[PDB]
Amino acid sequence: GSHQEYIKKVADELKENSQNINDLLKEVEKNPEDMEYWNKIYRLLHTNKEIAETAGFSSVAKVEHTAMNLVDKMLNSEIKITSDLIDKIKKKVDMSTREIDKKV
Repeated sequence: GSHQEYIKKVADELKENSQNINDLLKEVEKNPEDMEYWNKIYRLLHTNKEIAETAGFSSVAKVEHTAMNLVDKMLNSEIKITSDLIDKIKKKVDMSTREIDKKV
């Protein structure tokens, strides 16, 4: 039925969690080695990736998958959480909302 309307409602819900991630990135620059922030961001990237994939958004889910992979390795303690790690994620989270405001 109403594709543009469906996607527009889905869109706002995704941008809500993406903005939560942005806040948590500002928190995690103070506490990089802390897993609590990354644990939240990972689940927000996961939820929104599943919904965006099901709804068929521009590239939201693809850009959140690579963001997730960075957060994934940091949770696994594969790296020490670099400012370079956080730096990549910011541009992914930025781009995810750009792919949202495009499919609407």
